[PDB]
Amino acid sequence: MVLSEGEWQLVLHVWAKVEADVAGHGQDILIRLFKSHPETLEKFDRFKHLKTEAEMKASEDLKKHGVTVLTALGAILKKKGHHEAELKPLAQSHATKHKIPIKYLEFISEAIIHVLHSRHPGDFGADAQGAMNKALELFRKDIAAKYKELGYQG
Ligand code: HEM
Repeated sequence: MVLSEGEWQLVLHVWAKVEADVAGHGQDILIRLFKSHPETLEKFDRFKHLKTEAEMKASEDLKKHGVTVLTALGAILKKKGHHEAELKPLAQSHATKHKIPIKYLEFISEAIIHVLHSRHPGDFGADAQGAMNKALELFRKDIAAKYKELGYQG
């Protein structure tokens, strides 16, 4: 809810490692999300027809959209919680157009933490993970607040 400057630096130190291969991370994150939570795939009319992990990895539009995800997320994270202006277009389209429940943001957050671990075994330790979780929690909480502002979600 408030992160220390140290936790923010951990988050941004890790994020520079994402920005080194945004496509790879975005792809992996989306695939982890769809594998571990197939219900989220159904929300993508563009991808719902991708079934094996092998198909997802070969979809360049899935990879493109991972880039879309992560660059939007990275913009937010670089604001270190001063992200109201960035969240509202995101909350607006995910509440009202995509109709994404906040719970699915929790799933993709777990997918992010997981993919960060498999792509950075020695870099993503307990501290950075604690920090990244706080930052994604703050993100989720502020998105949820923005949902209710738009009059949405339980
Ligand atoms: C870190 C969390 C997330 C970020 C930063 C993010 C960001 C974005 C962005 C930038 C777009 C493109 C513009 C827009 O439509 O708003 C998008 C589209 C979309 N998002 Fe997300 N999203 C996140 C989580 C999720 C989750 C978990 C789901 C569904 C389970 C979802 C469902 C969708 C859908 C269906 C679209 C339209 C996709 C398409 O055009 O094929 N989002 N998202």
